[PDB]
Formats: sequence, structure tokens, C-alpha cells
Amino acid sequence: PQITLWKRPLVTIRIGGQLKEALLNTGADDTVLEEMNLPGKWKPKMIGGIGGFIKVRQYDQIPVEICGHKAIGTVLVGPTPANIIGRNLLTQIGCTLNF
Amino acid sequence: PQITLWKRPLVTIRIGGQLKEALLNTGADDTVLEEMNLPGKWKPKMIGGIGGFIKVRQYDQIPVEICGHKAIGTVLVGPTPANIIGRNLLTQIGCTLNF
Amino acid sequence: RPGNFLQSRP
Repeated sequence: PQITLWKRPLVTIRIGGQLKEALLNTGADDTVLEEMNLPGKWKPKMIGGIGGFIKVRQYDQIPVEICGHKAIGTVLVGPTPANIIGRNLLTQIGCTLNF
Repeated sequence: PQITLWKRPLVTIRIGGQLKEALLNTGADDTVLEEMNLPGKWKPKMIGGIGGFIKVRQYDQIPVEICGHKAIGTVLVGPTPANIIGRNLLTQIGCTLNF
Repeated sequence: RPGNFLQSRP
């Protein structure tokens, strides 16, 4: 689809068998979701944002469906103010910026 | 043009008689630039994201050229770790997300 | 309010 930016680019994704809402974020290297349980082992990691750094749990090789498109990759879980789909998964679904 | 997301989507912008590299960020409502001494009146503001909030100065109706595309709007200036072009200006240049 | 979700790894 083609998404304009007059509003936040939110979409529905399915992860761990559950549905959630997330923002397509070209300004994020990674995909970060708010606290939630996910199967598998996780390693502690730190990421930076506009206001500083936070600690997150890193889960690898996780299947994520974004608007019907399949992706399998790294998902970070932690105290982010919003669920964001970063470039690591945006590239998998073939997303590009156009103008 | 069409910008792929294998790498951070950085582009050159012209603001206040200067050329700078800025990140096209669909995950940002506003445009935030690294500290720079711009003339004109401004208003104090707090913006947030991952990690917390930072204090910035808000300037209105500032002309900004992005990759040859002219735009004009609000620009926030403060201690951001990167120059960020948000949706307020992305809509003005007809930028869309496509997949 | 939270409105700028820039993000990056160390």
C-alpha cells in the first residue's frame, strides 16, 4: 500500500500469536515493542533514543506479520513509549520512502 | 526519488543558510535539529521518545529545503543526537511510505 | 507528549 504521513503511520502486526498496533519508523534501526512476554531466550541490551538510553530484552529470529506481510527477525522488548517497527524489519517487507 | 532502507535514510537539507544531513523519520511528529544559533523569537518546549524528554526551542515558519524540495514549518532546536526531519515537513514534500 | 521515536543501537 501507499501510506501518506498526515497521521502517524500505524499498522497492525501479529507477534507471538497476538495482535498489536505499531508505528512504521524509518528513524529506528531496530524494532522495539513495549513490555510483553515472548517465547525463547533473550539477552539484555541497551538502545538509545531522543532522550537517552534504556535497557531492553533482545529476542532473535521472531516471526512478525506486518499488514499481512511476513518477516522474521530481531525484536527488542522494553519500556518504549510506543511500539515501533524499525528498518531491520521494514527492509524485509520491501518498504521504501518516496517523494 | 525512492529511498531504500538498508541504511539510515539521510539526506541533505538547507536551513538558515546552512546545509546539513538529516534523517527522514516517519517516527517523528516534529522536525528536530541539533543546536544551532538561528535568529528570531522562539518558545520553550519538551519533546520525548525512547529514553525520556529533552528541552528544545521552537521556531515557527522556517524555510527548509529538502533534497531540492521546498517546505516551510516549525523547527525545534535542542540537544538531539541527530538532525531529524519529521512528518510536519515530510507531508509538505509529498513523501510516502510504500510496500 | 512522546512524539519522536528516533532509535539506534550503541
